[PDB]
Amino acid sequence: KVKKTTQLKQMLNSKDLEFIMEAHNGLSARIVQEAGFKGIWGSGLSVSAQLWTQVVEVLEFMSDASDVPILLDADTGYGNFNNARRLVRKLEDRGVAGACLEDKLFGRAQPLADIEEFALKIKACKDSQTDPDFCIVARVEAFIAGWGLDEALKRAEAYRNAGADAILMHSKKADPSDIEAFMKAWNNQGPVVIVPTKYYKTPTDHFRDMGVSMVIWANHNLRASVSAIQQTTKQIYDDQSLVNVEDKIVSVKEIFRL
Repeated sequence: KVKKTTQLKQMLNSKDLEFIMEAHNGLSARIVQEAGFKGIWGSGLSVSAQLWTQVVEVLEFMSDASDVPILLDADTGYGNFNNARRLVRKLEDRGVAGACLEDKLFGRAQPLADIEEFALKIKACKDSQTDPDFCIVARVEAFIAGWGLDEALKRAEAYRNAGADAILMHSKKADPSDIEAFMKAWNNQGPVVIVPTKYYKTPTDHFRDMGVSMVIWANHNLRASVSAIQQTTKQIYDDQSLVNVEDKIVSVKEIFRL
């Protein structure tokens, strides 16, 4: 069997556009695996549970419930260098395949982490790893914060030079213009991961043409689940009956299977 860390690293470096899907708990992680996805984006754990110590607990469950690699959407646990190094060790021990760290410190002109400090933090994470294939993805918020292409490129290069296995270049525009500008200036210095949530009408083949390495479908299972629960609860509250929901939900047998 191939270690999950190795599985993720192979995906980040492959010649094809890869895809990972959001999962926010044990059950959704299982569903994402059963669907055929080669990896999971671990995110929305806190909202699901309504909440670092507690977050790591859920991952162990998600990890134990799946065979495919989980890349963690980390936004806590790396406040200083000692914590960042400890975070890598904890995730490694729980079967998590990688962690995505962000330089965001929050929309124009909003602050970002000191470039040297964040690059140094990426390096510390890489030095902390015991599994050579554990992945550290560095997310750049330069475009979102209104700093232009120059700043985005400067940060992507600094983080890749520090050892990041991939750069997650983000943008909140409705079109992929920031990503296109970056890919052109980047000259393929390393794998690039994107989150097309806001520019979702972009044809996916366009990402292939740009040479993007991986696409993350970031929060749709959580959003779908909330919609379904809200609609189902309202329907039953109003009808005081199950007749209008019984045919739109899975059988109890499917639950028994799960």
